Amino acid sequence: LDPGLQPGQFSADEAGAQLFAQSYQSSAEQVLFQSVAASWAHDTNITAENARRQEEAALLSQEFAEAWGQKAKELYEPIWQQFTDPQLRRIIGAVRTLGSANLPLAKRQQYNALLSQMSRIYSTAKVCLTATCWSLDPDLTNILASSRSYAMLLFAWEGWHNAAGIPLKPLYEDFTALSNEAYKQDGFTDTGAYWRSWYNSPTFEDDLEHLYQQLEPLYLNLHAFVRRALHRRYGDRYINLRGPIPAHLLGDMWAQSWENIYDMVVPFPDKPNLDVTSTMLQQGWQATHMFRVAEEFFTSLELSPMPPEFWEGSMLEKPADGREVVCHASAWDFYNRKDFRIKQCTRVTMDQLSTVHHEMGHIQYYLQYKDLPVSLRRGANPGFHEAIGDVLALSVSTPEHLHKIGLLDRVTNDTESDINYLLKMALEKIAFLPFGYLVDQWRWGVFSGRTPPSRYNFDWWYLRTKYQGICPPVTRNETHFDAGAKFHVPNVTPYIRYFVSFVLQFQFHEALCKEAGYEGPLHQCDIYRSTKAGAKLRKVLRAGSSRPWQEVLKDMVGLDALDAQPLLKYFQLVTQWLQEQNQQNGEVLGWPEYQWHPPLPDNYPE
Ligand SMILES: *[C@@H]1O[C@H](CO[C@@H]2O[C@@H](C)[C@@H](O)[C@@H](O)[C@@H]2O)[C@@H](O[C@@H]2O[C@H](CO)[C@@H](O[C@@H]3O[C@H](CO)[C@@H](O)[C@H](O)[C@@H]3O)[C@H](O)[C@H]2NC(C)=O)[C@H](O)[C@H]1NC(C)=O
Ligand SMILES: CCCC[C@H](N[C@@H](CCc1ccccc1)C(=O)O)C(=O)N[C@@H](Cc1c[nH]c2ccccc12)C(=O)O
Ligand SMILES: *[C@@H]1O[C@H](CO)[C@@H](O[C@@H]2O[C@H](CO)[C@@H](O)[C@H](O)[C@H]2NC(C)=O)[C@H](O)[C@H]1NC(C)=O
Ligand SMILES: *[C@@H]1O[C@H](CO[C@@H]2O[C@@H](C)[C@@H](O)[C@@H](O)[C@@H]2O)[C@@H](O)[C@H](O)[C@H]1NC(C)=O
Ligand SMILES: [Cl-]
Ligand SMILES: [Mg+2]
Ligand SMILES: [Zn+2]
Repeated sequence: LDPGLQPGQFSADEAGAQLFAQSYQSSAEQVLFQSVAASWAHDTNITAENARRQEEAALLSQEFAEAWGQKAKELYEPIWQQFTDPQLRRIIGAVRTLGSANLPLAKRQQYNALLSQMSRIYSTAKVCLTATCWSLDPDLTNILASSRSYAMLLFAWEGWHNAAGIPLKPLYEDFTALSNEAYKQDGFTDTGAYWRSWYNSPTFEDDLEHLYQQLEPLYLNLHAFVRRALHRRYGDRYINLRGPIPAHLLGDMWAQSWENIYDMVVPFPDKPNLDVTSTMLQQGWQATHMFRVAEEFFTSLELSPMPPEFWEGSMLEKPADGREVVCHASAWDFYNRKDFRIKQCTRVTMDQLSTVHHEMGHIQYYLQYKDLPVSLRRGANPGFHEAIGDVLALSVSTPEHLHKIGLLDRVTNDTESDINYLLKMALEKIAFLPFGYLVDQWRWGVFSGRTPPSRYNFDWWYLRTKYQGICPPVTRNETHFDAGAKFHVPNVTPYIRYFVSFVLQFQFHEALCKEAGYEGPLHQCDIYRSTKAGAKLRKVLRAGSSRPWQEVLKDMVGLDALDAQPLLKYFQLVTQWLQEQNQQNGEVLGWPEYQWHPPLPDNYPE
């Protein structure tokens, strides 16, 4: 470790811990920057030489975390929990958590190599037909989204899950063992326990289950309504009106957002078309425009614009040279208080416009708390970070706002239009809830040992059927590793944050609309240009993790806990409507024929 990066000596009292944290921040910013930079060089230009540089940067970070983690223990183990400065208690608590730095050198290198190899496998996988080969983004994504051929959709779904999942399984087994070994030395029973501890709630899993119980009826009714719509297009042979939906027919590779099948379920097509993708294309929208439109919403709230370093450094389009990239959208903080970037293979679609807002929500957070101690530069909890951009997109998606930005010529305020809009939003927000919930249930079982490698896929599809009510369109077995075909698994990114975010964003929305002075239906609110709403939001963003999220939340929404009532209130109209339609259509809610799988096409795969 560079001598300038090594910890000195500090008094074993709170006054010395303050200087300890100051010296830590100075050195930590340099170690974080070089690490994030090396990750950026790889993810924007996947080469072996850049992967090698990234693994060495990870080794340096582990060396740094070991020297400062063990110094923080030696000096402050019996007294840090009693410090008067609460932000300083949080800094020390983070520094003394070594994570992968608890591993011996050899296993550190194994650990860093696995993460690198797993990331490279996921982002370089292809579905070859043998020279012609399709990538996940854009090729397979567009097939899942715009194709209505059961066989073509099946080819892409099966192709992707086989190409990405199968080679990942042996690596994911080794990573899980090393991850658990590392965090067991921090005092956690397994890695999942460490991940859950970020929410500082002894009742976390019970609170999540109680939230999902309130939301499940909404998903069940949407599920039955969409399944009926698919049955009218695909027939009785490929859709079982009392069974799960084949997982490749919902517009998305993971059946996690159903927006792409809106055209098949829109109840009142005579009303304005809320899918403005065709208009964006007709008008000539490009990537940089989508980001400028997103930025302009943020500045309308008196939040910060994107700095020059963002526009000069960001990758907002898939490179057209001979570069392999990680196309999965992401927002980057380089921890130097200057460089902030988004990496996204942006496509001109309505859903991609929301993704742009989601990612810029991260950047805005980074910009607002960049002056806090490096350890406090994160969300109050990870769900907060995932909710910022989505709250703004809830206003952007309103028919009235789409009209203002020239994407919707006719604006109507009638009940039929309300149902159209709320159904479209439900295809995106309600359909996701089961998936956002189940991913880390699977990963928690893997970390705990409940789910050994011999049951990776068995338990994955138990949960997919249990919560989402979908089924694989081809037979699967334990050679397949379908969980690994989802970006966040090989990239080791927790997922429960997204379930928290989809509930939280409606709490934020309700509070910001109240703050803005809006007194109409919650789903028609648009906080555009509300400096008051911006001031309330800014207060959350500038807090970082300096304060417990329960208190940050109460200051914002008046409640110190996640609550599903705002989401239910947002959707009340279409919730009632979907129940009426399903009753009138004699639908069966749920999938009692849980064992059913669709047959294979007669001409498959040829
Ligand atoms: C779309 O339209 C709804 C409904 O509008 C209402 O019903 C129509 C059939 C007409 O009779 C309209 O004249 C009538 O307003 C709008 O929601 C409504 O917004 C108004 C404010 O613009 C609300 O009135 C306020 O209500 C609060 C109490 O909540 C009072 O304190 C205020 O003094 C004021 O009266 C009204 O409650 C609200 N109605 C419902 C059912 O939510 C909606 O704003 C509109 N959408 C857009 C984008 O304009
Ligand atoms: C909308 C943002 C998509 C990209 C995002 N990308 C991640 C980068 C993660 C990362 C961490 C560390 C290192 C590298 C990468 C992010 O920004 O959080 C993402 O993954 N969203 C989720 C859920 C979701 C939100 N809104 C939706 C709307 C519809 C459907 C799903 C979701 C998903 O798509 O599964
Ligand atoms: C992708 O990364 C590689 C490094 O792995 C870059 O290649 C280097 O380019 C510089 C200048 O062009 C040369 O001096 C080095 O010798 C190259 N190294 C290797 C290993 O080839 C490459 O330029 C990067 N590509 C992009 C588009 O940034
Ligand atoms: C796992 O399955 C692989 C692919 O074939 C699968 O099983 C056959 C019977 C068909 O149902 C087909 O649609 C499926 O995709 C096999 O190649 C592989 O041998 C299987 N692995 C084990 C361990 O049996
Ligand atoms: Cl999380
Ligand atoms: Mg779409
Ligand atoms: Zn995010």
